[PDB]
Amino acid sequence: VQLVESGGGLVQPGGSLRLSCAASGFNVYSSSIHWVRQAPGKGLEWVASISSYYGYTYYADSVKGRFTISADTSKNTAYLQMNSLRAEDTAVYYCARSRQFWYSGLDYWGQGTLVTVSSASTKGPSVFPLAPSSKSTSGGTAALGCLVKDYFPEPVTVSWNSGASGVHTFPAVLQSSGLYSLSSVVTVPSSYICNVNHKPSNTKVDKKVE
Amino acid sequence: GTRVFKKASPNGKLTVYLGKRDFVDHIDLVEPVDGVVLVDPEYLKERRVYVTLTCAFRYGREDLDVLGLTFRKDLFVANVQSFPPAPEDKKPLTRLQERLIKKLGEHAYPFTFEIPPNLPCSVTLQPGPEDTGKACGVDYEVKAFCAENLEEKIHKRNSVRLVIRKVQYAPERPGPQPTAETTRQFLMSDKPLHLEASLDKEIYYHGEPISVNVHVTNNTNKTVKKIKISVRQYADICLFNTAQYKCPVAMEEADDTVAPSSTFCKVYTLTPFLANNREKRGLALDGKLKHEDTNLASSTLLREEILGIIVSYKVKVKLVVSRGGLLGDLASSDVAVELPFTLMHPKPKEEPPHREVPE
Amino acid sequence: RTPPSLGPSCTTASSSLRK
Amino acid sequence: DIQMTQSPSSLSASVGDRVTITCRASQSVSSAVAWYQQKPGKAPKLLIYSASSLYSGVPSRFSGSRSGTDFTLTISSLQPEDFATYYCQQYKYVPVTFGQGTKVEIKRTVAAPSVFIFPPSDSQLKSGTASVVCLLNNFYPREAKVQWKVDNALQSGNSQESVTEQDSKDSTYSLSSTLTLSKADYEKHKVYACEVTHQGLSSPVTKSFNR
Repeated sequence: VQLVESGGGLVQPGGSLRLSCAASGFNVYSSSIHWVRQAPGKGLEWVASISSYYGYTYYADSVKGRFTISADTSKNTAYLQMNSLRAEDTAVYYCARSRQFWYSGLDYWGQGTLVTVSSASTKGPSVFPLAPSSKSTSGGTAALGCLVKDYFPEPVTVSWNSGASGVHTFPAVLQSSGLYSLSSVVTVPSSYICNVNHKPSNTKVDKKVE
Repeated sequence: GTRVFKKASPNGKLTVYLGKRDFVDHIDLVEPVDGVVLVDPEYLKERRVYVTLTCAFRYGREDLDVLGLTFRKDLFVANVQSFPPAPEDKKPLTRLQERLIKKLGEHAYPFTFEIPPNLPCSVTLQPGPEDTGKACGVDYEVKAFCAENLEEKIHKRNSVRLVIRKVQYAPERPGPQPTAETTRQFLMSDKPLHLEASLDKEIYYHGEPISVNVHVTNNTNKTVKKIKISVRQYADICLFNTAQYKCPVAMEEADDTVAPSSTFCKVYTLTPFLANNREKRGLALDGKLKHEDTNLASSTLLREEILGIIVSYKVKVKLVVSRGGLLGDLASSDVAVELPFTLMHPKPKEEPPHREVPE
Repeated sequence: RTPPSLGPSCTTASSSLRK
Repeated sequence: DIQMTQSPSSLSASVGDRVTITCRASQSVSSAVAWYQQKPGKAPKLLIYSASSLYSGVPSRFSGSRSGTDFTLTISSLQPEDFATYYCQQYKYVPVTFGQGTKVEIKRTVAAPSVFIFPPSDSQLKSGTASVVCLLNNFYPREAKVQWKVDNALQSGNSQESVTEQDSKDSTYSLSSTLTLSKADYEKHKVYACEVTHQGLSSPVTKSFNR
C-alpha cells in the first residue's frame, strides 16, 4: 500500500533521466498519478498528471516539450521521462496519487527521489576535524565535530561513534564551486569518531578528533 | 454546507437556487428537488412564474444530417406555479428553502419536486466526433420561466434551465459471490466438458480489477482451442419501442488450451475502463451535465418494462472448442457461462463534482 | 411536433448560504 | 494561472494555542482547495480537501473553512506532533497550484546560544584552502546575526551560514557560520574572530583565535 520512486541521480545539463514510480496496493485505473517537484527549500510545484481510466496526460508549461508522463499499468508503475534538463529542474521529485472518482487532493505521496543537474563530476568529500578547545568549551560542555566539504552529489550521511543525544548535523550548503559542504557536531563533557559516508561516491571515511 | 448553486436567465429577471445537482435514488426513496426562484426588481414583465422538472430522452435523428441537432422527448413532467403563490397549495419549506428565504426575502419563491422512484437514472450515450450538440440519453432538467399562462410561448431569455442528475450508488452489503457452471455432453459419449467460473465478489467500483476464476474439467476427446473472457455492458432501452444491446467493454483472449481428459484452472483479471472504448458510439455512460467525461455507466438498481436506459454487466467466459468428429465443422462445440455483477460508485460523503474538478 | 434543439444562456454559479 | 498566497508564512505558538493560516486565491476556485502538512526531510501529507472536509486519519483539531475566495486552516490546540510547514492547494483549474508554506514552531522561552569557534585543521591546510567554523548551539529564537571580523574587518561575502529545524526535546535551533579562505589568504592575518548577536545575549559575544 505504498508509492516508491526509482531512478534519479546526477546527470549533466541538457541530458536526460527517466523516473519510475511503483504504485503498490491500489488500483491504477481508479486513481490519477502525478509528479510534483520541490526544489531545495522552495515550496511545491505540480509538473504533470495522467489518467489511465481516460487516457489523458497534462503538463505544466514549464516541462512541456521535454517531459512525458507515461504508465505501464501491467506493472502498476508510472514514468516521468526527463530530457533537456536544466539546473532549474534540480529538485526532489515526488510521485503523488489521486483518487480518480473523484479528485479530492493528493492523498498519498512518494518518499521522493533526488535529481541534481550540474556539470559537476561526482566527487566525494574530504572530511576534516573540529578539535575541542578552550574556545569551544562552556560550563562543563565541550563541542567536538567534523566538517564534510567538497562533495558533488547531494546525499551524504553522518553517524557519530558508530550509531551513538547531542549531535547536530547541519543542512548542507552549496558554494561558488558547486560542491557541497556541511558540518556535524556533538555536545560532550570535558572527559570519539564520526562515521561519514556518501553513497554516490562509494566512500565511507570515519575520521576522529582530538 | 454553505454554498448553493445559482443560475440566472440571460436577461437577469429570473434566478434559480439549488443546494445540489445530484439527487440520490435509494430505490424506495429519491431525494426531493428543492430550491427557490428569485423574481427581480421589476425586471419581471410577465404575469406568472412557473418551475418545471422534466425527465426526457434526448436523441438525434439518423435520417437527417444536421450536426448538433437533437430532440428531447418528455418522459415525466411536473410543474409548480410558484410565482405568484397559488392558494389551496400550502406547503412547508425545507431547511434549505428557509435559509434561502432569510438570505433573499419574500421574492424568493420556493419549489419542491418529489421524484417518482420508478424513473431512469441519468444516463448519457457515448457520442462520436459527428455528434457535436448536446449529450444524448436520459437527463433531468429544472426549468424556470415567466409567462402569462402555461400555454404561452416562452421566450428563451425569460427563462433559466439547469441540468440535474438522478444517481444511485453501491449498496452497503454485497450480494452473494457470483458463481456459474455449465456442462456440455457430446454426441457419442457421456463424459462431459465442464466449465465452472466465479468472480471474487459481487460489487465492483469503477476502475477496480475483476478477478475471474476459471475451472475447466474437459472429460471429452475435444480440445479447448482458446478461452475468451469478456466484460459486457448490457443496455435495455425502453421508449415505447424497446431496444437492447450487449457490448464488450473489456476482453481477454487467452491462447490457453485444454487437452482431452484434462483439467485447467486459471484466474483471469480484467478492468473495464473508458479509454479503450472511445470508438463505441452509443455506449452507456453515467449522465453528463454538459460535456465532461463520465465513467462507463453504473448498474441500474431496481426494486423487487420501465423507461430510459437500464444498465447491467456480466462477465462471459467462453471455451472455443475444436470441431471435426462425426459432424465435421457443422455444429458448434463451444461452451460459455455468464457471471452477473454490480458496477457502481461507493456512496460518497459530499456531492460529487459538477465538472472535471481539475479543469 | 416535439421540441428540437441545436448546438452545444448563462454560466452556472454559486452563492453563499449561512448556517 | 491561480495564485494562492498563504498569509502568515511563518508563525510561533505553543502547545495548545489556536493558530489560523489563511490562503487567498487569485479568483473564485469554488471549494476546490486542499491543505497539506510537510515535516522536514519528509513527504507532504494531506489534511483537508474540498476546503472543509477532514481527511481520514487526521486529528479533529484540524479544520478548514472558506469565505468566497478566502480559505483558512485553523488548528484549535497545537500538539507536540503537528509542528511543521503547511501549504494550501487549489485544484479547480489545471495547473493546480500550491502556496509558499507557513512554518509553525514551538515558541519556547528564550535560550542563549552556546557560541564557539573552530580554527582549521592541519589536514585542511595541506589542501590549499581554509574554512573556519563558528557554531551557535541550542538557542531560541531562530533569528541571529553573525559577523566575521578578520583583523576587525567586515566579511566581504566569504562566509556562509546554515541552520537546522528547531525540534528537539528542548525546542531550539542551532546554526553554524563558515568563513572560507584560501591558505594563501588565511596565513597572512592573525586575528580571526566571530561576533554573535541574539535576543538572549545583551552584549554581542565575540570568540577569537590566532593559531
